[PDB]
Amino acid sequence: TKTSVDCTMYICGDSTECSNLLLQYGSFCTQLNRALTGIAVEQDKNTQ
Amino acid sequence: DPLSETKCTLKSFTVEKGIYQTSNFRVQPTESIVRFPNITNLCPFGEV
Amino acid sequence: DITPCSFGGVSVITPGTNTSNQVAVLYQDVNCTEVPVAIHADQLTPTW
Ligand SMILES: *[C@@H]1O[C@H](CO)[C@@H](O)[C@H](O)[C@H]1NC(C)=O
Ligand SMILES: *[C@@H]1O[C@H](CO)[C@@H](O)[C@H](O)[C@H]1NC(C)=O
Ligand SMILES: *[C@@H]1O[C@H](CO)[C@@H](O)[C@H](O)[C@H]1NC(C)=O
Repeated sequence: TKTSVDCTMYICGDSTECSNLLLQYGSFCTQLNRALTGIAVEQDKNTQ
Repeated sequence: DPLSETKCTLKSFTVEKGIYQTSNFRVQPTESIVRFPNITNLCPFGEV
Repeated sequence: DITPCSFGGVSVITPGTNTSNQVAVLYQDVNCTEVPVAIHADQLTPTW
């Protein structure tokens, strides 16, 4: 199964103030997105 | 516009053919609602 | 009952910048009638 994760919703959610200082941790979510995108693309290459 | 958001994510001024995942979207709230009990009185805590 | 406001990821379909600048926008897991009714400006304009 191919899954995607929204970092902002999972960590903070509907708290607006939480999201603001979450950016101070850097580009952590960007790495997570790229890793999951790589997994999802490979799943279609397997079936091919 | 959507094209420019792709450039910023890719950190480049040119975009190769394909499909890219840029951001997430959320439905903004309509307004605010406060529901509180309807009893109304004065609390006798000043007597303490 | 409580149901969270609709959300999801946003993806942009584009050919090469050399070929053209036209793009297409895909709202992942969003029913087309549930897209916010943006007349002029009412969302955060994520990939308008
Ligand atoms: C509060 O709501 C109840 C309904 O459960 C009603 O009987 C009562 O009259 C209300 N009182 C006020 C002050 O609104
Ligand atoms: C208690 O008395 C003082 C004056 O001595 C008054 O300012 C204060 O409001 C009183 N507290 C009450 C009525 O809860
Ligand atoms: C999408 O549009 C509306 C929203 O509920 C509904 O009437 C329709 O059946 C929906 N269709 C699908 C496939 O979600």
